[PDB]
Amino acid sequence: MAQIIFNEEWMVEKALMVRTGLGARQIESYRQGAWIEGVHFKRVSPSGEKTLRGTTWYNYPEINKFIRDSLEHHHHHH
Repeated sequence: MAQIIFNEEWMVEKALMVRTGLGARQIESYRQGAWIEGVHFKRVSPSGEKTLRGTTWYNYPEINKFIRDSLEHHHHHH
């Protein structure tokens, strides 16, 4: 254990597509599948209480880990 460092690569929707190289349509399609709340992203509101205006921040390491599957082309479906 050298030092407890955290992956603070949290970024909003429009920022994420720029950092990863994806588009809004491809990300929303992923949110209908691979993007899981609590796992690959979380809900950050401009307050301490429960609001539906809570901005969603996505995890870059989690997403690059997912995309890695397509780069690591492997015949997964028979």
